[PDB]
Amino acid sequence: ADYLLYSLIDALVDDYFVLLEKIDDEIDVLEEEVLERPEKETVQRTHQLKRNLVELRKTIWP
Amino acid sequence: TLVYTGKYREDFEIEVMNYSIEEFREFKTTDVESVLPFRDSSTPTWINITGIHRTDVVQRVGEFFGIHPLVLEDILNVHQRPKVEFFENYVFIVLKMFTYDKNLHELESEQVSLILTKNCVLMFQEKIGDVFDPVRERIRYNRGIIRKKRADYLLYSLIDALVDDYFVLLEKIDDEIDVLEEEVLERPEKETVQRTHQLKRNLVELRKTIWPLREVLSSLYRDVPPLIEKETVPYFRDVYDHTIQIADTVETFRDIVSGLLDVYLSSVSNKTNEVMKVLTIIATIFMPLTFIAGIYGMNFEYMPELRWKWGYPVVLAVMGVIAVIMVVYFKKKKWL
Amino acid sequence: LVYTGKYREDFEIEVMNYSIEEFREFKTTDVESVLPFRDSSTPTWINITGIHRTDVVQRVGEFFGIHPLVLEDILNVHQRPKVEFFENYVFIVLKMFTYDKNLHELESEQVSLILTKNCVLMFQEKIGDVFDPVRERIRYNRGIIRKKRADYLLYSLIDALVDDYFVLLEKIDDEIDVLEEEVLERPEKETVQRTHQLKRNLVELRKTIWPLREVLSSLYRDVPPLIEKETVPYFRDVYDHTIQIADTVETFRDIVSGLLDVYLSSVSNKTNEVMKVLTIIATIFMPLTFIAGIYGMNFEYMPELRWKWGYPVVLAVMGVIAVIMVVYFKKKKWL
Amino acid sequence: MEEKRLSAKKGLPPGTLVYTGKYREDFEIEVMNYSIEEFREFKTTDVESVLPFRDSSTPTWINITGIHRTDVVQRVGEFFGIHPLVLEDILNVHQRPKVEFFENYVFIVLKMFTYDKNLHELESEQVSLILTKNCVLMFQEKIGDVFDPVRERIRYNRGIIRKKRADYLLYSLIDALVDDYFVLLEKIDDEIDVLEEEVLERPEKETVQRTHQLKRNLVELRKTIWPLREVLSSLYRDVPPLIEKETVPYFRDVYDHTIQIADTVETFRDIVSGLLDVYLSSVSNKTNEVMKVLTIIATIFMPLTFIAGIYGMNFEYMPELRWKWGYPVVLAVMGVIAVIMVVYFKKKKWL
Amino acid sequence: DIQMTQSPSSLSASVGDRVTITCRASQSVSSAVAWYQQKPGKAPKLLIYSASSLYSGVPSRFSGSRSGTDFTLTISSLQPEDFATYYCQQSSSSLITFGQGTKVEI
Amino acid sequence: EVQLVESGGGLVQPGGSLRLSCAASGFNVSYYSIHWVRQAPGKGLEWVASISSSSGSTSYADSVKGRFTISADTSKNTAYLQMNSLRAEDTAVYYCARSYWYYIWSYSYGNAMDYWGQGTLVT
Ligand SMILES: [Mg+2]
Repeated sequence: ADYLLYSLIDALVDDYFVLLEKIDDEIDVLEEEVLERPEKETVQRTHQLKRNLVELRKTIWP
Repeated sequence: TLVYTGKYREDFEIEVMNYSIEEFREFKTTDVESVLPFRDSSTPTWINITGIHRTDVVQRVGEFFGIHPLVLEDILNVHQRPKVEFFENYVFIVLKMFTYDKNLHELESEQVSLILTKNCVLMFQEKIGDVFDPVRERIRYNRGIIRKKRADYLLYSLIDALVDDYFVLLEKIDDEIDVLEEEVLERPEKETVQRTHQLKRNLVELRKTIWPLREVLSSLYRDVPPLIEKETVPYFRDVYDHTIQIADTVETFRDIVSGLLDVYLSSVSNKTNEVMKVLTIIATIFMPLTFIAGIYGMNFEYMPELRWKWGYPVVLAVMGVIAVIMVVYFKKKKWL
Repeated sequence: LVYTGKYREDFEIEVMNYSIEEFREFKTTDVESVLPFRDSSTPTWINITGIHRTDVVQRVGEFFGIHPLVLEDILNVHQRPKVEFFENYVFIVLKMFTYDKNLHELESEQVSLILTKNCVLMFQEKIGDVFDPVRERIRYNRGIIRKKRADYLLYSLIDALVDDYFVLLEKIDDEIDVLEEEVLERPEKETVQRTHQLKRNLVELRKTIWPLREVLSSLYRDVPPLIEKETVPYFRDVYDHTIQIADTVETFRDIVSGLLDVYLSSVSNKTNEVMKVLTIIATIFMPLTFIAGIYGMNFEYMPELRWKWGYPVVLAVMGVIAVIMVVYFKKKKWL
Repeated sequence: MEEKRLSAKKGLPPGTLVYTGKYREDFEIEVMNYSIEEFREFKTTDVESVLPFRDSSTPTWINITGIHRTDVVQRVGEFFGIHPLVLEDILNVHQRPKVEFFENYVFIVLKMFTYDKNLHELESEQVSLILTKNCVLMFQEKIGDVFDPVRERIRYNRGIIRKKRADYLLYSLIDALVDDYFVLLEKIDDEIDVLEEEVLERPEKETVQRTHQLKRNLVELRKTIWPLREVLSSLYRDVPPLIEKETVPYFRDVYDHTIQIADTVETFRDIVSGLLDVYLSSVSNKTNEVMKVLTIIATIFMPLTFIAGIYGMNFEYMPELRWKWGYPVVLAVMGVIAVIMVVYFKKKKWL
Repeated sequence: DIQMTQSPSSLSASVGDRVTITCRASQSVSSAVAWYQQKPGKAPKLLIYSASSLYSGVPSRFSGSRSGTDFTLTISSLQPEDFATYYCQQSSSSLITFGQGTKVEI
Repeated sequence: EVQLVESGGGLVQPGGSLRLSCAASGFNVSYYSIHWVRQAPGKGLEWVASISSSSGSTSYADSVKGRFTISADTSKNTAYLQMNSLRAEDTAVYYCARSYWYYIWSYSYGNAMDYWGQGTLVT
């Protein structure tokens, strides 16, 4: 069962990697948008992404 | 030596109770010598001096009950962290009450010192007004288990009432946070920024008060000196967990309030861009028209200024043409 | 050995004997009394003020048989706080600060703690410290300072340093109140000067708090034979105090960062409002300026050859334009 | 994850080891074989003069300076049993700090920094350490390092270094590295001080170039110090069989120092981020003063020009019906309205 | 004791409209406000808890909100089945208190 | 699956005593809190009492405090409501409900009544 515990934890870390790919894509789109046409929606998305990143790091270190 | 530090000197009052299993008495007095011999009664007492500006009464009760002048000057001091001191005959604790006004957002503190000696509890307060009314009603209305226990349970009941008032203040701040969040969501203004900063500072002050309170209750339920008696330890553990709740809530509230204002702060100079849009569109449309009006307004009579073709309709037609061209050139990159 | 400190104003030797029975204090400027105190059975506290006169420092070092490396470290100033363990004594290096009105600077002077046998040696370059509460407790017979050993004296000294940190952050909070008022209704350049100075001061304090935590943990873990037990919870409590101090420093940093951010909002809010005034004036007077320019023409064939109250008609047109502009402003919330 | 193997490079023949850095001026080999009683020093250029030090019964510290000479790296690695991939890691300086544990040795990659005042640039030199049997192999990039205190401690018998084995030598070297890191951060603190003074007093354009340079330097510092912290944690906790388990608490001390350095780096990042905002605030203040001037002249003149055009009129009928010589009256009206407007502006303190 | 005033006491609207019921608390109830729908002669049915959270199995037509101390229940588009009595409750204290009730009728 | 069934209703002389019982099925009363809610004929809902079977802690409304007494039987999985000194103002429909605690903040909690019994009539 300890190897099963490993399998589950490894699956968790893998889906974190998938999430990181998604966040990289979002960062790409957001930077292109904010450098091509800045508005209030762009800065709202930027701040929301920053809060999401803070949540991710507060999760990842423990 | 023995100097009052606080700003409360308005009034003085003594409010003393005495309760037992079947016999209860409560009287308010104004002479310090009247409430002196209560230390020796096995019946639990509760001495409350409401005005600590009169250093004479504090000194007299300290010398009569035999507490060191150091704890007396600790009682007099108001700019003190909440703390607990343990000795052979008496335990000295420092707390801080709080008050909030819904109309005007400010938070006021007031230090209260608690001393337990045998079956007597001494409570030193700065001004009239406290949060211990539920314990008084429990004493005076034959309810609970307050009168079947010793002065340690009275110490518990006072501290429990204090943490209950903390919960009430948390409720008021919850309402304020909800209202302010809605406002910042739809009504961003300077007054909102000032109110947000005031809420931030109030919350950090609350947190700075909260940590020593949790330390005090931890030392109360873990040290277990012989004067507190082991029967009442689980109650102190209960209020310790209540302090844990208070700390977690103030953490969350600080997070919310600090994070509220970031988008609004960063969304400035976008309005300056709109003022640019307007100022530039009127300038660009209307300077050339007045310009060529002045050009044709030259007054020297030698221009081709005769009737010819109708000058005014032609001038108005080219006015419209220039204005239409200016409008067409704009909005190409989504102006206006 | 070479002196490094910048304080040579005053010198003093302060020693104290305290025990269960009774306590005696000795004050002198010479070394005629410090030397015999080493063999005293009761715990004693030797305080030396001023490392500029290295003669006394080297004399007490040679008398106590301590390595010259710790002598050099005591004479050293810019060294980072640390502790060293030895069989006969423990070497401990700390820092402390202060704060005063009208001067916003942080100054640090070292305190070197030598604990051996039943005597504690502390070295300070300048007169003035925060060990008043422990001295008062010793003098007035409060707490359990007299009944315990020198390890309790070391614990009390460190706790006094923690109390110093607490009162220093209290003073910093007072400064934050002043700066908050200034940012609220006096935005200038001295505002950011003071705000950023205080922000960097909080930075320095946060950087300071970490080696103190490290040395406290070093005392907590090893528990050398010099420490006589029944003091580990005290060191743990001091550790918790340091954690609280660090978190309070973090909150102060957050507060002052918010103050800076609201200052930078009020700036460029001023530019926004100035641009608003200019734009409202321009858009409420340039249309009617053009209108007056149209009629200011003079053509040979021109309309309205003779109409009654032409100037009142022009004035009514101007009033209509002004009214619609004011309505637009009231719609936009610009004024 | 995968069994170790030499990678394939498109532009190179298959069995090629290439020095990746940019320093090709210095080459020397320095040895300090030492024991409890006797120590010996000699710098050399012949590589066979240091190989018979593999089997020394006492600690020895071979210090190879100059790894552009892949000859010496390859020869030493082949003689000491170091795997070719480890040699590739040594020669590759475009790398992050890391620690690898093998059956017979421990391989560590570290970074030394030098910050230059009056030319605000941060430079990195990679140093590699191999601890094996009784030897420590140090592969440096150029002359100049941070290990002089260790050298003089060995030479003058101060400290307990000669009483211990090569694991304590690896300790001494890493500790010297971290001490120099503390020095680097205090130098960066001084640079932050001067940059803050400049941006508060004289906000020029080059100062923001300096702020961005400082931000990038701090990002590089973080990306270096975090793997170093992981290396020290691994040395403290994973305890390979080459460390004798008696020098572990010292590695713990270095790990605590790494914690402190990382914290200071983050806080400096925060300070620089604040400095950029303060610069923007100052520039907006200057622009705001220019606005105040433009707005006050526009406000106090343009309506008056409008009124002048209102009276600069041509007509056949005179609805004005001038009475009591009203041209000075109009002049006084404009003067009064201008005085009122400038008084209002002074009240709002724009002027 | 908490007093909750649920107004209006009655409501008249047709199917497809948007109807809102507000509810004012005497003093601070944090967010523990729930809504119930009681058709005549039957037991109440839970619609919303925590002042904004739909109970499971409830159609998304009903919605709730809080702005300080007054709590509003809103139906996006009515249905023939939505004509009943709606109640307002606070659970902040151990002594639960209800609202007097609002009837939605044609 | 979760069902609450009440019993013990009917006519009682004023000043008498009655006992309501609430059978619980599909869940254990030891894990949830059981409420009694009162609806007067042609009047709104009114909370009466609550019981936490595991804890044994009770709470009564001011209207029925001192007179009423709530209880639960873990073995029978039923809840009881002893009603004493009943008056003409106490005639109403009595409901039995099951609630769960939810979470708002670290300091505030609430509960919501999911399942209700059909009710009983007491006059
Ligand atoms: Mg003209």
